[PDB]
Amino acid sequence: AVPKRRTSKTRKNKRRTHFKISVPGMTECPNCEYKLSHRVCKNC
Amino acid sequence: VKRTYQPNKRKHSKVHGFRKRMSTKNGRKVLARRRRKGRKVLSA
Amino acid sequence: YRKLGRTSDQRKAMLRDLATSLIISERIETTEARAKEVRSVVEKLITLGKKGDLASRRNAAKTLRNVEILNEDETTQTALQKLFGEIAERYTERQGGYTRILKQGPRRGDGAESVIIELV
Amino acid sequence: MEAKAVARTIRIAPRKVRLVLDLIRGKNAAEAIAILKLTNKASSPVIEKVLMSALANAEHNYDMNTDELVVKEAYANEGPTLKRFRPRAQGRASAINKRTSHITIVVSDGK
RNA sequence: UUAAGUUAUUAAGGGCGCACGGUGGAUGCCUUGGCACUAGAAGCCGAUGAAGGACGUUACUAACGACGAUAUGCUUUGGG
RNA sequence: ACCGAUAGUGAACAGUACCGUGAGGGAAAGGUGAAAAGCACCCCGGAAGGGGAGUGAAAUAGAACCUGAAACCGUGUGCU
RNA sequence: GACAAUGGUAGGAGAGCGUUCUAAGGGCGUUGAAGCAUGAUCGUAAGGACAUGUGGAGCGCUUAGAAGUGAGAAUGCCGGUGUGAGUAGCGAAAGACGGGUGAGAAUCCCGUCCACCGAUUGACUAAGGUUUCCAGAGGAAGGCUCGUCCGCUCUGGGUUAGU
RNA sequence: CGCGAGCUGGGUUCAGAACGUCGUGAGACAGUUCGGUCCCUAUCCGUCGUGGGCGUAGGAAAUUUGAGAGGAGCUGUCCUU
RNA sequence: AUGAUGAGGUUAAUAGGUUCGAGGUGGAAGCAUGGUGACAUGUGGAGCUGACGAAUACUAAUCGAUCGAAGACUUAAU
Ligand SMILES: CC[C@H]1OC(=O)[C@@](C)(F)C(=O)[C@H](C)[C@@H](O[C@@H]2O[C@H](C)C[C@H](N(C)C)[C@H]2O)[C@](C)(OC)C[C@@H](C)C(=O)[C@H](C)[C@H]2N(CCCCn3cc(-c4cccc(N)c4)nn3)C(=O)O[C@]12C
Ligand SMILES: [K+]
Ligand SMILES: [Mg+2]
Ligand SMILES: [Mg+2]
Ligand SMILES: [Mg+2]
Ligand SMILES: [Mg+2]
Ligand SMILES: [Mg+2]
Ligand SMILES: [Mg+2]
Ligand SMILES: [Mg+2]
Ligand SMILES: [Mg+2]
Ligand SMILES: [Mg+2]
Ligand SMILES: [Mg+2]
Ligand SMILES: [Mg+2]
Ligand SMILES: [Mg+2]
Ligand SMILES: [Mg+2]
Ligand SMILES: [Mg+2]
Ligand SMILES: [Mg+2]
Ligand SMILES: [Mg+2]
Ligand SMILES: [Mg+2]
Ligand SMILES: [Mg+2]
Ligand SMILES: [Mg+2]
Ligand SMILES: [Mg+2]
Ligand SMILES: [Mg+2]
Ligand SMILES: [Mg+2]
Ligand SMILES: [Mg+2]
Ligand SMILES: [Mg+2]
Ligand SMILES: [Mg+2]
Ligand SMILES: [Mg+2]
Ligand SMILES: [Mg+2]
Ligand SMILES: [Mg+2]
Ligand SMILES: [Mg+2]
Ligand SMILES: [Mg+2]
Ligand SMILES: [Mg+2]
Ligand SMILES: [Mg+2]
Ligand SMILES: [Mg+2]
Ligand SMILES: [Mg+2]
Ligand SMILES: [Mg+2]
Ligand SMILES: [Mg+2]
Ligand SMILES: [Mg+2]
Ligand SMILES: [Mg+2]
Ligand SMILES: [Mg+2]
Ligand SMILES: [Mg+2]
Ligand SMILES: [Mg+2]
Ligand SMILES: [Mg+2]
Ligand SMILES: [Zn+2]
Repeated sequence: AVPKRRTSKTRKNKRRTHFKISVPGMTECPNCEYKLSHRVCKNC
Repeated sequence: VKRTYQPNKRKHSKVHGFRKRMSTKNGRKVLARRRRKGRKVLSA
Repeated sequence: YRKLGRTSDQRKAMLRDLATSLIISERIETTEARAKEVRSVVEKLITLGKKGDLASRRNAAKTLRNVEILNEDETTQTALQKLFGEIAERYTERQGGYTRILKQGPRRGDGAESVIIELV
Repeated sequence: MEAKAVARTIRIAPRKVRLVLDLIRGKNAAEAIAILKLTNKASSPVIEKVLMSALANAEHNYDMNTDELVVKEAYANEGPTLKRFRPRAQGRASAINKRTSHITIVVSDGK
C-alpha cells in the first residue's frame, strides 16, 4: 500500500524513459503554414 | 448533522457581554486581565 | 454502434437533436464520434424524404424535432417540411452519401477532435 | 549571434512545459513554430509566444537572418510555488503545489 | 567463394566527472528592537467623573500617532 | 568580555492575524542604492514577462531588490 | 643510539584542535575584509594555508582572560525541498446545435430544441450572516478544468414608514 | 495447526444485560445466555498478461529446426470368453 | 485496456450510405367495406427491421512526411 523505500533519482528517470509526447503528424499546406494530416485548414 | 455552535445575538450578549462581565467580581477580573494583556476586544 | 458516453434514451435524444440541427443549418461542428454516428441517422432521414409518401413522412416525424425555420423573408416552415421539400429534391439523383465529415483538429477545452459534418 | 527570450513565473508546472520543450529543441525556427501550433498541450501557446519573442529579438535587436535560425536552447526552470490546500475527509487538509515555470528560448544563426 | 574463429559499431535510457542555470534562504556583515543593571528623582488616579475604551476631527481617504464639534487643533508667556 | 532577526521581548515590521461559545491560546513577517538617479525611447506580447537603449561604481543592486550555502529541479557532454 | 611498549566497551588519566567575546601588542583591507564557490596544498588527528572566481566593509596574528564553545540520530522544534506521480481525486444529475463576443470559448451572452423538480430544485416570513445587493471596468490570486464569467478584484452607487 | 494489505466473522481476549455459582461487598467464573465498527490509492521482489530498445558482422519479407519449458496422465458398468 | 495483431487506403469494397437478401416480428399507414359501437375483414406473409450476406465509389480512407543497408578482421579448403 505504501512505498517501502523512497525512489531514487535514477529509478525515477528510468521509469520516465517512455513518458513523452511525439511530434504531431503534420504536412505542409500546398496552397493555404503546416497542418495536421487528414484535417482541413479550418483557419486559412 | 447539528453542530455545537448555534449563534444567537441576544444569548451571546447576555452571557459574554460587557454588562454581564461587570455584573460579577470574577467578570471584572476577566476584564482586568484582558486590559492588562492589552486585548483590542474586552468582551462581546 | 457507439454509445457516446450516454444512456440509451440520452443518446437517442442527442442524435435526434443533432440530425435536426444538421437539417436546419446544413453544416454543423461537433465531435468526431457524434458525427460518425449521426451521418447514418441523417441519411436514413433523407432516404425517407426521397421516398416521399405519407407513411415515410410519419416515420420521419418519429425522429425529427419540432423546430420552425424562418426562410428568406418572414416565411416559416418546419424541419420536416424542409426535409421533404428542398432537401429531398436536392438529392433526387444521388444514391446515398448525402453527408461528409471534415476533421478540424483538437479543441482547447478537452482536446476533443472537432469536425464539420455538412450536407453534400 | 544568439538571441534569447524568457517568460518568467508562468503558471504551469515545469514537468508539463518540458514535455513540449523537448519537441522543439534543436529544430529550425519554422519547424518549431509549426510543431508548437499543432501540438495539443496547454504549454504550447505560451512556448510559442516565447519563441516569437526570441525571433523578434533576433530580427529587431541584432539584424539576424530570421530564416536560418535554429532553436539552439530551450529549457524551463522552476519558479516559486504557490502553496495551496484542499480540504479532505475527517477535517484534514492536504497540500496542493501550484508550481510555476521560467521558460527560456535561445535562437541562433549558427555563425 | 566458402568454412572455422575473433572482435567491434548502437544508447531507448542510466552512471561518474565537469560546465552553466533555477529554486531556497543557510552563512557573513548590519540595526531600527530587545536584555540585565547603576545613579538621581518619583510612585495612587477617581463624583472638579478615573483606568480603559467607542465614535469622530485633515482638501482628498484605510490604519496608526495626535487632537475633541474651538477636533490632524485654540490662547498666552518664553525659546527658536 | 549581554542578543544581533530560528537570537534578543510573544512582538525590531503584535497581544495583531488566526483559533475558541467563553475564560483563554497566539504566530509569521528586518536589509535596492551614496543618492530614486526606481529603467525616457524602440521591439515581441491582450497582459504578464522579456531583448535592447538608458541611470548607476555595480541592474545576476530592477523592488519576490546586500551576501545567496545545502537539499531539490534542469540544459550541454569527456569517459562509461 | 639501543632496548622495551603502543586491540579495546563502561570508565580513570594526559595533551591538543576549532568557535564567539575581552585586554595588551603588532598587523591586513575599495590596489577589495568577512562570507560563499572551486582546486591536483600542508599537518600525527581535531584542523591550517595559498591561488582563482563571487562579494563589497570589515577581519586576522601573538600572549593571556571568559564562555549561550563543536550534533547524525532525542516517533526532537522550525523552515525549505523531495518521493510516492503526472499517480488518486476533481463532491449525487442531460444536454445539443446556431449565432455573438474575444488574444484565447465544451465552460461567458443570446436563441431554438431537449431534459430534471414541482407538498417543491417554486413563492414568502424568522433566526443567523453582515454589503455578499446594483452598475461599469478587470482577470494576477480565489473558482477542484476553462473563463471573455463570478457570491473574486477596482471604481461609483443602493436600504426612505404616524399605521 | 498454508492462505483476513484475498473473503467471511458463527466462535474466542471489549464496553450492555441475565441465570447458576462464589464473594459481606465492589465484583468474579473447570460456566452459560442474548447483543455487539474487519482500515489501507501496491514503491521493491514475486506472479499473470502485454509493449518499446538494443543485440544476433549487410538490410529485409516469409517459412521454420528444437536446446529447453509447460500441459496431459483418472476410472466405473455391461456384453462376450 | 493501451501498445500490439489483422482487413484496407482511389491501380480502392475498409467503413458509412444506397439497393437487394437472410433472419426477427407478425399483418403498418392510408383507404374501402361491415358493425350503434368496442372492433372486424380486405387491399397484403403487409409494414418495419442494430450487429449477418451481396452488389454498388454516392460519402470518407487527399496531399504528404519519417525511418531504413552499402557488409570488419585472422587462419584454412577452393
Ligand atoms: C475504519 C477506520 C479505522 O480503522 C479501523 O478501525 C480498523 C479496522 F482499521 C482497525 O480496527 C485497525 C486494524 C486497528 O489496528 C489493530 O489494533 C489492534 C489493537 C491490534 C491489531 N494488530 C496489531 C494485531 C491492529 O491492526 C486500529 C487500532 O483501529 C482501531 C488502528 C489504529 C491506527 C486506529 O485507531 C485508526 C486510526 C482507525 N480509527 C479508529 C477507529 C475506532 C472505531 N471507529 C470509529 C469510527 C468512525 C469515526 C468517525 C466517523 C465514522 N463514520 C466512523 N468507525 N470505527 C480511525 O479513526 O480510523 C481507523 C483507520
Ligand atoms: K392496413
Ligand atoms: Mg462509444
Ligand atoms: Mg426512460
Ligand atoms: Mg467537517
Ligand atoms: Mg536520449
Ligand atoms: Mg545550485
Ligand atoms: Mg493626518
Ligand atoms: Mg539573516
Ligand atoms: Mg523574534
Ligand atoms: Mg529592465
Ligand atoms: Mg525589457
Ligand atoms: Mg530592456
Ligand atoms: Mg535594467
Ligand atoms: Mg552578483
Ligand atoms: Mg540577493
Ligand atoms: Mg590503545
Ligand atoms: Mg598490539
Ligand atoms: Mg577525565
Ligand atoms: Mg585540552
Ligand atoms: Mg582552542
Ligand atoms: Mg566575525
Ligand atoms: Mg551549544
Ligand atoms: Mg532529526
Ligand atoms: Mg514533502
Ligand atoms: Mg511525486
Ligand atoms: Mg498517465
Ligand atoms: Mg502506482
Ligand atoms: Mg491507475
Ligand atoms: Mg481517473
Ligand atoms: Mg461536480
Ligand atoms: Mg418529471
Ligand atoms: Mg452581483
Ligand atoms: Mg483556474
Ligand atoms: Mg464585488
Ligand atoms: Mg494457519
Ligand atoms: Mg477473520
Ligand atoms: Mg496475509
Ligand atoms: Mg461474533
Ligand atoms: Mg450471597
Ligand atoms: Mg442475532
Ligand atoms: Mg524439446
Ligand atoms: Mg532458459
Ligand atoms: Mg473404464
Ligand atoms: Zn492551410
